[PDB]
Amino acid sequence: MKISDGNWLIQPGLNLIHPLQVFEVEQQDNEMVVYAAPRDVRERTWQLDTPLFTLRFFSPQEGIVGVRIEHFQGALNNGPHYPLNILQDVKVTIENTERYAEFKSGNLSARVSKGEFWSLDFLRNGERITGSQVKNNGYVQDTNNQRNYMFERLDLGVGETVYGLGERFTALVRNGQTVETWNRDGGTSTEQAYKNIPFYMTNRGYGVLVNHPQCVSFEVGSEKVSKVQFSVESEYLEYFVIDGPTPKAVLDRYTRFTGRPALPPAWSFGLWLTTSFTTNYDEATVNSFIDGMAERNLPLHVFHFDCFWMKAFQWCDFEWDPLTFPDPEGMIRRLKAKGLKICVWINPYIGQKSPVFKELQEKGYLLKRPDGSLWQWDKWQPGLAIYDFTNPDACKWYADKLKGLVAMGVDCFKTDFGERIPTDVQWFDGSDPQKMHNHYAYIYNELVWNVLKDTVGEEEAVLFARSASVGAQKFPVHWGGDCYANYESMAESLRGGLSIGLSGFGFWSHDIGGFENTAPAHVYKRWCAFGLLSSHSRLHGSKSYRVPWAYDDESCDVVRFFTQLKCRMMPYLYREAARANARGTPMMRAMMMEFPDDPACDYLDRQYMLGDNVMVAPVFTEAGDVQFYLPEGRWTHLWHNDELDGSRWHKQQHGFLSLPVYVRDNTLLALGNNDQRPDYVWHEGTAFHLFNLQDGHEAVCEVPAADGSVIFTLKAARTGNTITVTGAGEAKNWTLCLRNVVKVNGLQDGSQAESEQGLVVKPQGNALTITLH
Amino acid sequence: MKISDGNWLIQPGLNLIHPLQVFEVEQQDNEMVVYAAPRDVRERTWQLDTPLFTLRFFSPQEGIVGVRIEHFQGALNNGPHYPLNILQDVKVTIENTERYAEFKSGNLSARVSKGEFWSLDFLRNGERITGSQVKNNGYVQDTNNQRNYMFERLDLGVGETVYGLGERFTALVRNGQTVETWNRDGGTSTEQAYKNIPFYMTNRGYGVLVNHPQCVSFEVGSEKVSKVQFSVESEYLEYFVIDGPTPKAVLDRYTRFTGRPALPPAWSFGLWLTTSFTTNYDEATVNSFIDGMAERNLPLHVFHFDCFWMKAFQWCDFEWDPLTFPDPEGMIRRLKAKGLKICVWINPYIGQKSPVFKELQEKGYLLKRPDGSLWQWDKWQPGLAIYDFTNPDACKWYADKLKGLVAMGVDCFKTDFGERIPTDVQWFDGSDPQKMHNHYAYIYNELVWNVLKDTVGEEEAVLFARSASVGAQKFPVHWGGDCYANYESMAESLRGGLSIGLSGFGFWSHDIGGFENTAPAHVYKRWCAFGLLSSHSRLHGSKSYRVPWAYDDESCDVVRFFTQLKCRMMPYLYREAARANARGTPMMRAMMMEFPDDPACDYLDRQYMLGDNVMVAPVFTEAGDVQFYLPEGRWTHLWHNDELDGSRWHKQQHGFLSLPVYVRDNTLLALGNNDQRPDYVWHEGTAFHLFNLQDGHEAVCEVPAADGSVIFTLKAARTGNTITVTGAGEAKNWTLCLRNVVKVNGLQDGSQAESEQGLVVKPQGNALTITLH
Amino acid sequence: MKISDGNWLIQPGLNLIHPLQVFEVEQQDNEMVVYAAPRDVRERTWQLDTPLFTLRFFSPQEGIVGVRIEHFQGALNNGPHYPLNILQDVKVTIENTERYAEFKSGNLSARVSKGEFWSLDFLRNGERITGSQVKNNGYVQDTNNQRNYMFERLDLGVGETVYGLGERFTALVRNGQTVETWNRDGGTSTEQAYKNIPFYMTNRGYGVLVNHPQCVSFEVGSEKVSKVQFSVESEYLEYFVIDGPTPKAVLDRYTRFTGR
Ligand SMILES: *[C@@H]1O[C@H](F)[C@@H](O)[C@H](O)[C@H]1O
Repeated sequence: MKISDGNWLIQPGLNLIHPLQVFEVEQQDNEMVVYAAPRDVRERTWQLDTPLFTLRFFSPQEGIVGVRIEHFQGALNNGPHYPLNILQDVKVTIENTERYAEFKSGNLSARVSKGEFWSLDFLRNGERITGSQVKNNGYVQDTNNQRNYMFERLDLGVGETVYGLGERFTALVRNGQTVETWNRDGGTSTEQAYKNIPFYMTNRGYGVLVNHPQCVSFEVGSEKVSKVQFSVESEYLEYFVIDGPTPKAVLDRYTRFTGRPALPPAWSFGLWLTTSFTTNYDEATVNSFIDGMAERNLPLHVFHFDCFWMKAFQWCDFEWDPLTFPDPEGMIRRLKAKGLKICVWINPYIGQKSPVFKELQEKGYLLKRPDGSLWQWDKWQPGLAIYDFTNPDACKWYADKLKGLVAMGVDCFKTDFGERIPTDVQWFDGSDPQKMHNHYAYIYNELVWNVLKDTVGEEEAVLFARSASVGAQKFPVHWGGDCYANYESMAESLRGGLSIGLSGFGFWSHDIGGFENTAPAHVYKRWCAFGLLSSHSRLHGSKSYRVPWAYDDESCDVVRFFTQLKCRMMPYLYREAARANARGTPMMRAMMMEFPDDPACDYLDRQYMLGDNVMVAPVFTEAGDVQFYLPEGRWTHLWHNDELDGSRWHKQQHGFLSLPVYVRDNTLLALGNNDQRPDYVWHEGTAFHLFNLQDGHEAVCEVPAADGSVIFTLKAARTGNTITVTGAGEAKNWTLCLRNVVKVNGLQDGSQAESEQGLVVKPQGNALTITLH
Repeated sequence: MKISDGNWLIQPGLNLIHPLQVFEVEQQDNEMVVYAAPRDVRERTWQLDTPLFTLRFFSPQEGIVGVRIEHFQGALNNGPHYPLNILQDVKVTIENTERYAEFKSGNLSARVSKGEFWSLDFLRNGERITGSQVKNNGYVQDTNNQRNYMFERLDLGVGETVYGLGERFTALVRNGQTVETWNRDGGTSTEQAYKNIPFYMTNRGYGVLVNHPQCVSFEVGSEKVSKVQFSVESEYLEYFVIDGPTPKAVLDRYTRFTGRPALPPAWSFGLWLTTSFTTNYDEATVNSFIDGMAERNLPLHVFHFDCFWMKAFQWCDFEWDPLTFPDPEGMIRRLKAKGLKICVWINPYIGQKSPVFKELQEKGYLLKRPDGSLWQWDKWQPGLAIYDFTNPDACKWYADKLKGLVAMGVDCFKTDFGERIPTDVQWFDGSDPQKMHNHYAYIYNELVWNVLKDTVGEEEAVLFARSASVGAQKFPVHWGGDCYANYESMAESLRGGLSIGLSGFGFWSHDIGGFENTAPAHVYKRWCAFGLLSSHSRLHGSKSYRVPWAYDDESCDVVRFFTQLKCRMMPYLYREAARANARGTPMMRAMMMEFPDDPACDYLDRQYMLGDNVMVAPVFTEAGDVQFYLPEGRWTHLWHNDELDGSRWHKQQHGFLSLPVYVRDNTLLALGNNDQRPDYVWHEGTAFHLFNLQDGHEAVCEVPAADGSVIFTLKAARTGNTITVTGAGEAKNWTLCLRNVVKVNGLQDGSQAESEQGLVVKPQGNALTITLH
Repeated sequence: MKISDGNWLIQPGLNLIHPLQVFEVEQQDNEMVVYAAPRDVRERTWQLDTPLFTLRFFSPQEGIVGVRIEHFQGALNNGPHYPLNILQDVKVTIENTERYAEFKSGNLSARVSKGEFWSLDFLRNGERITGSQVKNNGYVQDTNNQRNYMFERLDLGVGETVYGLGERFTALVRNGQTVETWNRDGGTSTEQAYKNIPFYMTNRGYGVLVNHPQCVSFEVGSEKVSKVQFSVESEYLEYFVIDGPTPKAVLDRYTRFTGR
């Protein structure tokens, strides 16, 4: 929202008042309160007839500093409120002195300057990482529309860049843009988003969550170029500064605070296939696709039934279209017998044509307007109504239907929609419509998740969700929505995936091949590599099927190659997934996140890091040309084994069976002995691979159990020409390949054997040391 | 302006119609007219009751394709219109086939697809650099405000970045932001700008000029992330695609098309001096100020009389304050004799308090509202009126006043202000107020410029302009405006300077230390280096007294050091300036411009190239820490002589007398034998410096004459271990230094001598040849 | 109420949507439901993001066919309602073929044409006495006052004359006049009336009652010269076609239906 009109003026009709001077500092328990006047009040003749801002500083978690700035406390302030994890006994330090008032949690502190020259500085071990200058926060009275806002402007230093604010499709670095945290169904090609999160972080080691579920309006370097301005229509503004000093540290605190990404079941990492959106389909169609996959040796693990599994115009009354699917449970058991997992489409709305509608209306389970009538419109479905999830009985009714599908063999759900929630309505529990808009995504997803958690069990729960709100990262794997089948759209989609990881979400997916339009073969090919090298992979389309043979023969080879490669990577991949669930580190990571101190990584959005050790750069050209940057070190292509010197840009050309996939040096990777499924005993038959272990370093590898815990650890430290190898845990018949190492000098406790990738060592007893030539 | 509401909807109240099918193509001389319908009109029954767009393709210059799409031609469409150089005899090819219609100029062509699939594509030798997809242009009928717009959306490909749109201070790469081309006096810390230009260019080698003086609203990847949208309130939209393929080539065509940067006289390159804004002074005060500089051996060449050479509140009636300056011409001619040039402040407004105000009013030389009363207000001045430059007699009155000053000894003027032009007025010539807003800046500066042309001569002409419009780049050296005294603001300022060069402007100046605020010594020192390593530099402010030693003695050395340096660099500097004049290549170049193929240079804004051969990276920290990227090659620090390897980022620490100033390998640089003044016989005593001439390469150095032409060329070609040195033209007592070259095997036609920077050779026979060791 | 602006245009600020194609027919006991889309929805790609009308045919009395066209069913729709005599056991015939969907009570039937050419027809012994042509019924969304209406236009043949609509003092034959069924105290010399009845009959032996107590706006050959148009501010429209074949027979049924 524009407040200023250039450096010298203010927008017409706005009256601003700012806290310009500290009047009094009070300590209440472990919280610090600061009273600030809009003017000089050192004279008692001025200590009256004036507004007074109440700034409260507190800490909900170590390293997190909460700032609450209030105007009037008499406001109603109804919920819902974000699902924050708030501790009341965090150890903090409050020092109120002559010149300053400082609140401190861990290494992060908020310091207010007393005296004439007001100032609010956020410090990390004494140094200022950001803050608010005088007159850059306060209250706004909009005379034009009778609305009142609170606002803040946190500084940005030279070269400081901003990231996050949910899954957004605009340029990766927020600087220069306006963003409104407001869930909208606007595709993947605009400034709109299905997943808004009022949280941002910078390449300076800290982030900030503006604690308001209603629309927050950010001007990221868009009004005042060197600052991040945010405003909300409220009588108070509350935000949390979250300390790093690294992007992963920020996310770790952020997710501990708002919610840890759950760990999805191993099978969910397999290949997903869909009937597609408005294409035709019945059981025969299903089996045709499945037999088609098996026939061409294309591993497939999850099959998804989209919208038309239900009668048109009756969408989400949960009843199978009898004409297209005469025997639902029969058809599902046969697919499962094949070792496949099943997911069906659902959403939180309901068309009037459904016979269930009248029942729901009679019971008051649908969202009503103030006058008591039903809220309805004709978008998506004719006479569409919304399930009122603030209504206990409506929740149970919805959930009972979902349990009916599960008891039928269904293993998970695709939670589509949930963003276009109206405000001209009256919720059953009286919540504030402006806050229910964004938060609805959370309530919807939380409801479905718990049905899974109470049936299939939490270990087995996973969803495919299109919308979200703070805290929704707890119900894993969200997908980038409705993209188009072209390179530009594939790129924009990658920016969104990267962005959402920068917002606390650990698992992301996208429609391989694009949703709208039918992609030419080469595009489909490139997208397939990108898709399989993502935490979650799904072949899904709008008006055309996504089966590889719908494009060409080589497409089938591309799909098989990458699907196999992914299943062979699960020992590594599933460990990087346990990290998302432990520290909120997302599987797909922006380069700036993994290499925070490298200045060349700031604007990189066409490449990413998949887990801690491998850099993947999708190809966005027909010819196969691709440019990517590599951080310091000597990287090694994952299967071509060629090497590249880091800390510079590289240009290559790859055919459809390749793309840059480079492994960091000093890495010990664990590849599995199964390229047909993602879920299998990873610590048996394991094949370790050591990449450029330097003199003086130690590469560590942890192999996980199906539950994510480390069942076996393997370390390789190199002192001189001697590299010692030790393992701890449970592992059977494993191997250790010294990448690009032709011959060895000696080998204690182990038999060796050449390989095209390098010497392969077999462990004999305990010591398995090797001497380099 | 927001047109769409996400991928699937349109903004409420907006009715859209687009050209969706070609109906007929026609050729009229060297122009192609395409009639497009908003629907299928193949049947005669639908060839009625429907709108019909008329698209016209033409070419004003080789390589430039103009596109004019219009709805109703009945509108008034009054001037002013940009000062475009339009040729009517440009060789073009027009092809009208069954499948396509194509218009071509140079290697660029416009192609419209006939049939069911409408498509507008711009091609460079058959390859698509950009275009407009079906429904991404057309007419907008705003039902909410009765306003009608025309809009276009030109595609951006993967990794494509946009630059330009005037002197702006937001992030350098426009992707993700919206910009309105409307002059405003909004300072240098926000999205507003004093100098707006509806011209942008990309890293794909092409640019586009939206030919509308009124306000053009750009959504650069902000509405449709993969497209640059632009709209204007009009019944027609006309834009020009300008071909490169390199950034420098686009600017070459753009400046040939809208105007070439004039070549500023050599003296204007010296250090400019101004005694703040609010200082109290008279003649004795001025001299005692100049002497202070001379007394500390701080060379000065231009002195600027700001605001107060006139009586307060009477600003710009051209009357010297009678009390403060009893004898104007006497003081100027005395200052002149001290080896100085005189510049004075002026602006296009006039205060009520001035005696002249009534005269102008009774003569009708001031801007009037429709009712005939004078337009007035109280910002900056009380009852401030505006000179009506569309009035032939008012222009003459103002012009004569300037000639009066010039005849008094004034050499140049600072044309301040000119941005806040009201639209609820009625110009003398009846121009369209909406278009006069931006164009006023052009008229204003053009009038002034021509006064100098007609008095001191075109070669002596120069200004310090704050506002600008398309075509204003012909009135050289535009000034960066009022900037704050901190590092973030020093950076915002560099971004603006880079941006203006990327908009057709060849010369940019800024104030050392800033305008507002009180800057700490270190900030002042860092800015001094950055300011002298610019095309035009000025010591100035607004509050503090303009004395370097008021800070500390170091501030004085810094100013002396970099002022001497710039003067020595004039043989190199004035040559590059001739380039701005001939090819529209700016002296201060963004990296992306000099190294268009290096993917590491896309987002670099904290460094720049000063001329073809030298990279300067200002220091933005107190401690002196600085990180900068170096392109391919072995770079050498201009005076520290140290070397660095390219294609990578470097971290260094510098004291106040230094900063990263690196010279390119394979470069022959010419240094002057005078470090006191900028204007001197550069081709005498010249000091050439050869930097890492590689085997099989050649280094050329063109030493310019006063008028900018090359008076002496020196080439050094290396064949093996034999570098041949040949010269052509007029030169005397010159020398050649082999940087980092101590011992050399042999030498022909010349003697040698050792140096700290490397061997120094002296010619005699020109058959001068060196043979390495 | 004026909906059209001549044959070719629509009144400003009005957005219309009409049932143009049958999408599904369903018999519910002695009642027939017809779902019609406002556009071609034969392809699954168009079976979303579109309004959908629900027409229900029924019979409260022998020889009377009730027609209820609905948009949103979420409206409050509070009482009171007319004192209608509604029987639940009227003997009717419902035949849903591939070409038509027909509901019959007594010698009167309502027939909807499936396929590309939508048409709602009322037949007496298989012959057309009146009916609604494509785009002559539907929903009106008034943007000028944010009000929404449902409307219908029942055909009038050559020489067909309309009567009734209460105790009115204008020309006996309604053809050519607009009449609002809203009780007013306006004397006996104007278009106003003390006793308004949203019931009309013709010299063709059939009558129709618009089942709406609120104000019903009738344009009897005043907007569309060959049709009797009636609109009401509601999310649903419900009228009853009453078979004669003689005026006295129509009244017999009408009074047996509303009161003797
Ligand atoms: C929700 O809408 C459609 F139903 C589905 O096909 C799509 O993948 C998702 O965006």
